[PDB]
Amino acid sequence: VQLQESGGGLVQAGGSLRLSCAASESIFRMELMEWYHQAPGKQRELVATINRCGSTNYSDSVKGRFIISSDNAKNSVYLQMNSLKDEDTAVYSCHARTWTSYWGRGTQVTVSS
Amino acid sequence: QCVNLTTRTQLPPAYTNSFTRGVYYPDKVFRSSVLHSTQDLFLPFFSNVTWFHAIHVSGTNGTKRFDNPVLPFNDGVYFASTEKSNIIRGWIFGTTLDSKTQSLLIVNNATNVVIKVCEFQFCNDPFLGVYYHKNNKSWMESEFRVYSSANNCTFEYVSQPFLMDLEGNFKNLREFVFKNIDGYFKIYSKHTPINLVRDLPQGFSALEPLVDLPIGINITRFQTLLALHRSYLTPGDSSSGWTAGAAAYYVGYLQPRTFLLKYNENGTITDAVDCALDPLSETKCTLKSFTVEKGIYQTSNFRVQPTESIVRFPNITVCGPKKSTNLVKNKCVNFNFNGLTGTGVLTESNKKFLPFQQFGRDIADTTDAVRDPQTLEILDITPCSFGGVSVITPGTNTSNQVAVLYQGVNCTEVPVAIHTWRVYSTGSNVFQTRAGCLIGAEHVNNSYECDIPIGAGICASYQTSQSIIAYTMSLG
Amino acid sequence: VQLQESGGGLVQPGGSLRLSCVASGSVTFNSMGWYRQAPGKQRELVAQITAGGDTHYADSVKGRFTISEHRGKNAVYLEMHSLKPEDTAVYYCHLQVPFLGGGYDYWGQGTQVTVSSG
Amino acid sequence: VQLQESGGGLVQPGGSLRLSCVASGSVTFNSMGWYRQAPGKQRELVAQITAGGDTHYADSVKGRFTISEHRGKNAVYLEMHSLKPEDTAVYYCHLQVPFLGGGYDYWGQGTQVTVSSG
Ligand SMILES: *[C@@H]1O[C@H](CO)[C@@H](O)[C@H](O)[C@H]1NC(C)=O
Ligand SMILES: *[C@@H]1O[C@H](CO)[C@@H](O)[C@H](O)[C@H]1NC(C)=O
Ligand SMILES: *[C@@H]1O[C@H](CO)[C@@H](O)[C@H](O)[C@H]1NC(C)=O
Ligand SMILES: *[C@@H]1O[C@H](CO)[C@@H](O)[C@H](O)[C@H]1NC(C)=O
Ligand SMILES: *[C@@H]1O[C@H](CO)[C@@H](O)[C@H](O)[C@H]1NC(C)=O
Ligand SMILES: *[C@@H]1O[C@H](CO)[C@@H](O)[C@H](O)[C@H]1NC(C)=O
Ligand SMILES: *[C@@H]1O[C@H](CO)[C@@H](O)[C@H](O)[C@H]1NC(C)=O
Ligand SMILES: *[C@@H]1O[C@H](CO)[C@@H](O)[C@H](O)[C@H]1NC(C)=O
Ligand SMILES: *[C@@H]1O[C@H](CO)[C@@H](O)[C@H](O)[C@H]1NC(C)=O
Ligand SMILES: *[C@@H]1O[C@H](CO)[C@@H](O)[C@H](O)[C@H]1NC(C)=O
Ligand SMILES: *[C@@H]1O[C@H](CO)[C@@H](O)[C@H](O)[C@H]1NC(C)=O
Repeated sequence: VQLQESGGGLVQAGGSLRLSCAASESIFRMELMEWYHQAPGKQRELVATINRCGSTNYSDSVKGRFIISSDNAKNSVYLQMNSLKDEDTAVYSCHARTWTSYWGRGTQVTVSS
Repeated sequence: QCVNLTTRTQLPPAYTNSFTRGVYYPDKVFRSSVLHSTQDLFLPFFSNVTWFHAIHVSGTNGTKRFDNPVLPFNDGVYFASTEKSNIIRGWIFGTTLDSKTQSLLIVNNATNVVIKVCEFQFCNDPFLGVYYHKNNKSWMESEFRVYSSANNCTFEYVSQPFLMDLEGNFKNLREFVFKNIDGYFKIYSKHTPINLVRDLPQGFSALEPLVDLPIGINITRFQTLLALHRSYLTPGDSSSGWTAGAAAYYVGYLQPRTFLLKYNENGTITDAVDCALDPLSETKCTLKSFTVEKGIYQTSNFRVQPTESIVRFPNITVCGPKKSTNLVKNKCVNFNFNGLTGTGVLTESNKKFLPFQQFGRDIADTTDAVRDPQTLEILDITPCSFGGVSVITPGTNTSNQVAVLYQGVNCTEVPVAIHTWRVYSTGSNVFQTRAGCLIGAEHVNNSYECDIPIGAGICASYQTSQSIIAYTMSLG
Repeated sequence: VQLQESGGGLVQPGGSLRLSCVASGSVTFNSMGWYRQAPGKQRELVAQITAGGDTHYADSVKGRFTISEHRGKNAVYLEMHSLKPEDTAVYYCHLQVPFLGGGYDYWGQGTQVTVSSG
Repeated sequence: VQLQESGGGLVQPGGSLRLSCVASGSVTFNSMGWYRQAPGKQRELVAQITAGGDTHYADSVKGRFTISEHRGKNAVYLEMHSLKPEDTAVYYCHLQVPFLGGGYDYWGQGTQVTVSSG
């Protein structure tokens, strides 16, 4: 329920952090799920996406720093951030679309620079 | 005899899910160019199967150990094996796997295949050896260490000679759907060649029956026999086995479900649709087609079930006065007041019964009010809610997202009263209408000429936040 | 049947309680009665309230029992206080429904109350 | 149950016969064999046909038995000539449905052929 995330807060530039959007409904029945972010004063933008088969995509400002993964032992989709810069300060939200779309409330991530 | 290996250590296994696998021919008829709805034991679509590596390296050093734990057996087992050197060899079935209860055995012995049902004394770690060395001529000398002894066997079988293992990515898939019904051992089986894989891939393969065994024994538990490429007396670390047990096997458990199977012209099952997986899949099953056009369709009926049954005879006396346990109100329960039985929600009523009256009936067909024997508080009963369920969809081949309209009910009771698919009732997407409750569609203030008529002046449409929106119809 | 009346809790000497006549609906009456009876002895007249307001009381229950009526829920209350072991009995409330001039009161519905230190 | 069988009858030495394993449908196999068995002796292989085209004959059936196949009718046939009294037996078709590296031949069904002068 709630597809809730557990991770975020204040980080130092060049640090690392883990996000653990975890679901009670089975991870494999999702058939597509992603992470977006809303920047302060800026409209929401997609971070990364993974579908059921295994295809994985990111936006231009995403590749090379943090990748997406999902370990099939506790149903969850992982996005570990590496070497954050100040401009990644935003609210991160995880979305999973079964026969209807399901949403979490996201988490604040702020980099100190 | 038997040989003791090391402890299995109860390793935490990875899991994978079987994307549309393991449907077999249920009946024994020839059907061509038909869509048939079959109710039987099948592996559910997109269900989690548990996968064991044959030989796991608890360390990269070469610390290699078998993974052949004993596993349950409830109404059939879908067993898949992806492997390239016949490392898996057979299975034992039974209830206790000892001398107390009869046990069934299928195994490949080197080249032949043997099936038995006896009082085998299975130990704890059955294995079949196949080692070699370049000097002399060994070429998989083998050890057969499955059972200690067998007595008064009833069913016997042997086949003909064949070939053995090799002293390279063409891993083969072998699938079986072992089920035991009416004292039989229906073994549905199918082999397929695949290459360039690491796990079981997504695909479709109808499974054809292979043999029925008249066995008639009680079956609850089963194991798996694994071919060892080593010897416990001189156990090697690495390269002794087959690439650290890359060959592996997956187990899933069947459930009683309803499927829609698409027999093409040739009689070969090509596609299947699992009714109880989605609203859309139920719509397909009710319309008896694989594609559905735009509109709303009434699939099934949602009914609140009574939670617990209560009684209320306690007049207080004469004969044998009984008790009633407790009394619950504002809750849809099964009630028996002085022998009047029914289901409903009981509520406190402001009607004033005359002193000599017991029950009332304002509708002339159902007693809408009743007087409680213990305390003279007068309770009116209201039937538990119900209504049709309509699935609002755009074109099936435009998008697979649908919305669900529970007709003629408020949805402070929908997620719990009914027991299939689950809603989870996200706060924003449970918009309430006059015609019922809408699940899976958002609200938009804008007005448009309305596509799909929902009711009471509300219509829904598709926009690329859920993709389906509901709004108030505009006249132009 | 008509009306109904039961329930009440055990008490110890010197305690207090408020017996209540279960609201059975609107019924015509002129005098609500409260009788008390214990095994081995006859029923005795305890507390009488008249529709006008007359309050008849036995000599043994003077200054300890208060009888009142509430017409909103149509129930007559007996507050019993300064209790002694002589109150160990069953209490019965009788109605007043006129019959042929008056008859068939409704005391059949009762409550058991015992006043003891243990 | 799969395959079915029929055909074959009593003959006289020096004659000819066309034994047939009636094909029950398109099935996948590699080694399709004809077997014989007479009472008092074990069941020995008569002949075998492989998918590729290798045809294996026993020693005693050289120059007198020939195995053929028809993919269109999917059936396997045995032209057996040079009848001898020793050829009396029940004949079988052992199949090669691939099971777990090979197994489950379907030879349980037989066909009776007796070679005698009377
Ligand atoms: C499938 O895997 C999840 C974890 O990935 C586990 O919690 C669940 O119990 C599994 N389902 C079955 C049917 O084993
Ligand atoms: C093998 O070891 C286990 C564990 O100590 C023991 O219970 C079992 O009896 C042993 N088996 C034999 C045949 O010695
Ligand atoms: C054996 O493997 C472990 C990890 O599995 C590793 O830490 C260790 O260094 C290895 N030792 C040797 C001798 O390979
Ligand atoms: C395998 O075991 C069966 C058991 O009866 C036996 O008949 C067969 O000859 C064995 N084969 C080999 C190669 O040991
Ligand atoms: C060599 O192989 C033969 C099998 O023909 C066996 O009888 C013999 O015992 C073997 N000798 C050794 C030393 O392994
Ligand atoms: C087989 O043997 C077991 C004990 O060895 C015995 O209990 C059982 O009755 C036997 N079965 C038959 C059919 O006689
Ligand atoms: C099989 O055995 C179990 C106990 O191990 C028992 O509960 C069950 O009823 C048995 N099945 C039958 C069909 O008797
Ligand atoms: C039916 O099967 C045969 C053989 O597998 C194939 O040649 C034929 O094309 C199939 N029918 C259709 C319509 O493809
Ligand atoms: C179905 O798909 C075809 C092409 O794949 C497309 O042209 C058509 O518009 C789709 N159906 C609907 C109702 O849009
Ligand atoms: C359900 O909705 C109706 C709509 O008018 C409302 O009257 C009713 O109070 C609601 N029920 C609950 C339990 O909120
Ligand atoms: C827009 O919709 C919201 C609810 O989604 C509603 O509260 C608001 O009144 C609407 N605006 C107008 C102008 O009707």
